[PDB]
Amino acid sequence: GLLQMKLPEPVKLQMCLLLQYLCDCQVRHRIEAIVAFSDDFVAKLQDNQRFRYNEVMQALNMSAALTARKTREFRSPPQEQINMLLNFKDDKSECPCPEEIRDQLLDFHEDLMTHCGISLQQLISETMVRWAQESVIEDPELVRAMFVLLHRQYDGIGGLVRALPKTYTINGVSVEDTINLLASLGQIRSLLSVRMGKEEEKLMIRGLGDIMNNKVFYQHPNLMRALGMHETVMEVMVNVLGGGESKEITFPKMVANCCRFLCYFCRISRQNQKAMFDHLS
Amino acid sequence: ITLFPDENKKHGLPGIGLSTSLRPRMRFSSPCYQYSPEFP
Amino acid sequence: PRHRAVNLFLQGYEKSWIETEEHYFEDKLIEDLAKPGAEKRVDPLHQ
Repeated sequence: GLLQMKLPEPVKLQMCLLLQYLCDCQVRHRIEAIVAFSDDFVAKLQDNQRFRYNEVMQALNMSAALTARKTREFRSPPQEQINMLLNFKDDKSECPCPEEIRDQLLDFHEDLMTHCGISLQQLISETMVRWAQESVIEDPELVRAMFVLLHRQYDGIGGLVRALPKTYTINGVSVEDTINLLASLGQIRSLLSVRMGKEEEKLMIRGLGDIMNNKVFYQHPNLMRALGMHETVMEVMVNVLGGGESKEITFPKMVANCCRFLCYFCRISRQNQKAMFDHLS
Repeated sequence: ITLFPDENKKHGLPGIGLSTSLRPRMRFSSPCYQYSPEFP
Repeated sequence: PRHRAVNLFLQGYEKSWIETEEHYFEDKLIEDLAKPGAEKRVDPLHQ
């Protein structure tokens, strides 16, 4: 009955944060389910597509249709292949050869919609509208939190479209390496908040060295960019050299280390170069 | 891990279920000062 | 590889099956937000 009691503004703000955390955990569980079904479905699709490409290759006669299928399977880049295999969102819109997987994916999408908004959300919305109708609210931060929570209840799709770009799947072999990478990234982010000094620059240099030494940086540039600490390194850069732009530049060793890290990040992958181009100005 | 714990549309209590996502390891140094002091 | 394939499928599933649904709730949401409610004072939408 804590929601139903006559709460003051700070208390209701804290429980708004609590409900927001519950929504975040629910979204995380949804992403976990999506990852599981994605694994299974992509395994089936990959084996079936390789089998059908081999079957097409077995054709004795090569013609315009055969070269069309050759471009269909081999020539197209993997992302284009995925988009092509998923073009069947509409009813019978140039679907690929399999259809059992079409039915399975449609069923999964239906149950995902059912799990999303399309009984916690109704309770949260009812409590929020009740509190809003009770009386005029004076705290702008409370009102902002109230309405962002209400909007996230009414639109669960926004969480998916804002979280799937940041989701990633790592192999079970490199779990410890991923954990070490995340720990180093957390240390860098934590040191970003505090004021700058010599001990701080030594810690950042050590963290960046561990980042270089970690093998995950080489293997998964896509995950590297998805975590996106090139932005954090740029933030450290601007923090260090904001005064130095006017005069009296500090931490030459760290600015050199940041330059080397950014150059290496650009050199590992092509898309990382495009990602870093935006800060050219 | 699946989305609905049961064949029914019952969602289940939020925050209760198997979670596999990578998370920072909890560690508290007993009071080098690497971590925060431990608590019961 | 398997991890690359599943990552590509995650991104494709987003851009195809998650970014295209358009459920209409704006009218109902505005109505319930502008409803004065029981007790005047300022409505939630006016707030």
